[PDB]
Amino acid sequence: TNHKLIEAVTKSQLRTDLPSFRPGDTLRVHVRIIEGTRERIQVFEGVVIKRRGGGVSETFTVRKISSGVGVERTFPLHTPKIEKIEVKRRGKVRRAKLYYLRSLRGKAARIQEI
Amino acid sequence: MIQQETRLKVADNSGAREVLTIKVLGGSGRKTANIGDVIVCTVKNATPGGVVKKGDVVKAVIVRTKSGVRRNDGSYIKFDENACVIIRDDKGPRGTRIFGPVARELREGNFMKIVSLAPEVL
Amino acid sequence: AVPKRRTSKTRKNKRRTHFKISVPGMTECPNCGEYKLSHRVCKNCGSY
Amino acid sequence: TKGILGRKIGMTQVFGENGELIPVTVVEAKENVVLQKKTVEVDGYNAIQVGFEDKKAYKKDAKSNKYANKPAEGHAKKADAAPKRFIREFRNVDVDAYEVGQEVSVDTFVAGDVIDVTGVSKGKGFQGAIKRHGQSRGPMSHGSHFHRAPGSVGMASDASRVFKGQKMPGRMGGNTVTVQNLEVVQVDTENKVILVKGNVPGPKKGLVEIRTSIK
Amino acid sequence: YRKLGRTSDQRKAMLRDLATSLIISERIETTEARAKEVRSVVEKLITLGKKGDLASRRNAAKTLRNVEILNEDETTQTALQKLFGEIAERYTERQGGYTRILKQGPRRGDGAESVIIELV
RNA sequence: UUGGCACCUCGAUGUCGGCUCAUCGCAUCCUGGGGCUGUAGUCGGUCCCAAGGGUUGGGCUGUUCGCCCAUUAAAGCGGUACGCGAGCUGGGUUCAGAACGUCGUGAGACAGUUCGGUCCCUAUCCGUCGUGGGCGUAGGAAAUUUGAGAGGAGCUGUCCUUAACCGGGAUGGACAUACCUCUGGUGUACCAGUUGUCGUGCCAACGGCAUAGCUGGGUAGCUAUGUGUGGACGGGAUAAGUGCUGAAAGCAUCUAAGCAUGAAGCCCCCCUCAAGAUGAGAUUUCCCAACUUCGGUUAUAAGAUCCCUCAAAGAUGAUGAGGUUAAUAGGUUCGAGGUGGAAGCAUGGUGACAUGUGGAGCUGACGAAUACUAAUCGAUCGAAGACUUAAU
Ligand SMILES: [Zn+2]
Repeated sequence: TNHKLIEAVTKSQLRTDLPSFRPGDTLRVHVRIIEGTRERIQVFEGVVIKRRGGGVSETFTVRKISSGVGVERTFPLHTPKIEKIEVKRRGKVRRAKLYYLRSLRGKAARIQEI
Repeated sequence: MIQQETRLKVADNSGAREVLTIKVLGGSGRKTANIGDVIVCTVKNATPGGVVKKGDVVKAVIVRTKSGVRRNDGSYIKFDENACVIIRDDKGPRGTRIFGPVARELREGNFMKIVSLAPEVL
Repeated sequence: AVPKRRTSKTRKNKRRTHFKISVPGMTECPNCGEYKLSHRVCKNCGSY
Repeated sequence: TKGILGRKIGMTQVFGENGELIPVTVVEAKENVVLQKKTVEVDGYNAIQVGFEDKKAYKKDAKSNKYANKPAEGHAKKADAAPKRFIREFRNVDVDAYEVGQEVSVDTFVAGDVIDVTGVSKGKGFQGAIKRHGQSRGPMSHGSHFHRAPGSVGMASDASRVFKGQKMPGRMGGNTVTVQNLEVVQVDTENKVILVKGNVPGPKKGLVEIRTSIK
Repeated sequence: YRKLGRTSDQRKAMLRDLATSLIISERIETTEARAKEVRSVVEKLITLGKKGDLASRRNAAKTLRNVEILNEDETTQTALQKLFGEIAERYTERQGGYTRILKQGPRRGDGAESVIIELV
C-alpha cells in the first residue's frame, strides 16, 4: 500500500472503464475540447512511450508525427476529459520506456506487432 | 524556453529559414519566453526571394517549443523543435502558408489568422 | 592570521573551563560484586 | 473562528469538475478536544486551549514522553479528557461558543473556506550563503578562486566593523511559517481528514494549525 | 546503509569476508559498526539456505566466498555446503533473528568499540 | 573636479577596471501628493512636499567614460581609504627579453608603439552568523502563554468596462517564501543489455578487475527550470496644499484661540523573534517528611538524567520518537513504486536463437503486521519554603 487515508480519500476518482495497455501499443484517445462555443472531441492516435506513477497520480505519454514534426502528448490516466481509449495494435518491445524513438524516423522507428 | 541567442526555425513561407532571438518582449529583466509570446529577432538564413531578407530585424510569435506547455487539466504537449512565425504588428502573419502543427495556446493570444491557416492545431 | 597579544594565564584558564572528562557509567555486576560498564560485558568472569 | 490541530500525512491530487487538476495536502485532524478556557478577568486575554493527540496514561517508572506524567495527567483531568500530545493557542476563536470538554470536530470547516496553515518548516542543517540565502557563485574558471564564498562583509576604516545582519552561513531550516489564503477542498468525516489545496510547511507526521484566514 | 569509511567496491568485498567468517567460525569479534551492518548480510543468506531450492543456492554463491571447512577426521566441506546443510536445519522454526551482538569495551590502540557476533 | 599647503604614515597606510556583498545622503530617474501655466482634451513646461520600494540585457574597447543595437514604469546622482585584493581576478599601468619609428658620437632613451612575462598568511582579540553549558528570577517541578523591545515585508505593466479624471474588473513582469502531487534533474548496497581478460575443475550459471568498464531505465531523499501562496482591504496622526468660522487692524484675512480636510511616507494593521524585559511577568496542574540541640541537616517526592535502540533533528552538543507493563531499529511476512520476462526444464531450429511454463524473478531508504535478536541488571541528581509592614 501507499498509505491509508490516501488510498481511502482518492479512491472515488479511480476510473474503472479504461482498457489495459502497455508501452509499445498504439492508442486512439478521444479527448474532449471546449473551444469558443461548444464541446467537441478530437482524436489523437500514437504510440505509448511511457507509463509512470500509481493511483490517481498515474500518467502516460503517446507519440505521433504531424507534418514531419513529432508531437508527444501526456495525460493523467484517470482524467475526466478522456472520453474513451481504444487499443489499435499491440507491439513487441524490450524496455519499459521507449525514449530511443525520439531520435528515429521512418523505417528505423517501426514497432512490430503481436 | 527561448532566451537571447536562441535560434528558431521559421514555420511560414515569408522567405526566412532561421532567426536569432534578440529580446523577449514583456517586462523588464524578463528572461525566457514560451508558446504564445512575441520575440524580437533577426534573420540569419533566408530563401532566394520573399519579402524578408537576410539581416532584417523583425518580430515573431513563438509556436512549437521543444519543451512544451502544461494545461489546467494536468495535460502536457511537447514538440521536437522550436519554431516561430514572422508577424506584422497587427498580429497577422507576413506569409500566407504555415507549415507543421501548432499549439492551441495561440487563441488566447488572439492570433486567429495563424491558427486558421495551419494544419492541425493541437 | 597570527596572535596580536600573548594570552594571559587568566584568559587561558577560563578557556580550559570546559576541557575535562567525565567518569564512565560503570555499574556494579550482580554475578561478582564488581564494576562494569552499562550494557557491556563484565571483564571478570564475563557474564551478561 | 474555526481553529483545529492536525498532522500532515502527504500530498496527492484530485479532479475538480471542468476536469481541472488540484494538488492537495491530506491532514489527519483526529481526537481534538477543548482543555481550558482563558478569560480576560483571570488571564487578561480571551482564548481556548486545545489538545490534539491521545497519549497513554500515567505509569510509574515511565522513561519516555509516550506516557502522561502526574502534572499533565491532572490538568487534562480537570476537563474530562485523556492525555494529549500537542496543546495550542487558539486566540482568534470566540470563547463563548465552546465548553471545557468539547470535541472540536473536523466538520467545523466546510468546502470553500479560506484558511491559514502554520507549521514548523523542515530543517536543513548547517548551510552556506548560496543555499541559505540566494547569492551568486563566483566564476568557476578564468583564474578564479571564489566559488561559494560570501562576498565582502563590510567596507573599510569608516565602519571598522560588520553591521548586524550580514547573511553569513549557519543553521538553515526549521522555523515557524504560515501560508495564507489556502483553500479547503473537501472534508471527510468518516476518516477525519481535511483536503487542503496546495502544500504546507514541515515534514510528514508534523503538526499543523488550521485557522480561518485573517481577511 | 552505513558506509564504514571505504569505497562501495571495498565495502562490498569486506562484507563478503565478514559473512563467510560467521558461517565458518560461528563467532567473531569485530567493531560495532561492522557488526550492525553485517548482521543484515548474514541473515538474508540464512533465508536462502532455509528456502532450499537450486535458484536460491545460485543466489547465495553471489555473496559467499570459496573457502573449505576441515571437519573432524578429514571430511572437507565448502562454506556453501555448510550453510545449506547444517545451518539451515537448526534455524528451521525461527522467524527472524539468527544472530546476536554483544558489546565490549574500547580496544587499546584506538578506542574503537569491540563487539562479538554470534549465531542464535 | 583640477589645484594651493606639506600636518599623519619611507624598521611599507596594496594602484586602475571588473567580480562578490552591500550600506547611507537627497540636490528625485519611476511610482504617490500638490501650486502656477502661454493647462481646451491627449501629451507637456516649470516650482513645492516625498527616500517606502524599484531602478535592463548585449556589440566595440583592459578600459572608466563614450558611441551604437534592442528593450523598460524607469535605465537617478553622489559618499562610504575615488566602499570592498588576511573575499576573488590581474586585462591597463612603471621589473629583467626582443623589435619598429624617432632622438643620441655612444653607453642608452621615449617627446611613442609592439609581442611575452611568479598575487604569500593554519584567525589570537573586538566585530557578526549559528549553537551549547553555569548561575539567577526567595520551595522543587511540568506545560501553556502576555508582549516592553526588535527584525522583516513595502515594486507596478497591459487589457476590458464606464464611453479623458474619478469608479469598477481580468490578467502579466520582476522579486520573496514554503513544498515534491505533476513535468524534469540526480540517484556509487535497485533492475536489465553488453565488451576484453583472469577465476569458481569442465558445459551451463556466476564472481574479480577495466572511470560505477561501458550503455538503457529508476525508488526514497535532496532539488528548479516544476507546483502553490504573498505584498490585500483598511485605520490613526501629519507634509506640501485646499479650507471654514475669526479677530489683532470699525473692513479684509486658512491663524493668533478654535474647526476640518489632505501622500507609495510616519505610528499601527500582516509575518517571525522575543521575561538575562536583573523591571527576570501571567495562568492550571503535580509533590510536600524524618532528625536536631532547635541554628540546621539528610536523603527522598514530583520531576529529570546517565547508559542504550533511533530519525522527521543533527558538525558536536541540543531537539524529537522509544527502552520489555515495549513496535525504537534489525530480521521475518504481505504490499506500494522500479525493472521488463530469472533459473531449471520442454519444444522448434543444423545453427546463432525463438516460444511456452509465467506480468516471471529480483528489488536500498516508502506503507502495514509480527517480540525472533538488541534496547538487560543498575546508578546519579533533585523540595521542606528568609523578615519587614499593611490588611485578613
Ligand atoms: Zn562480573
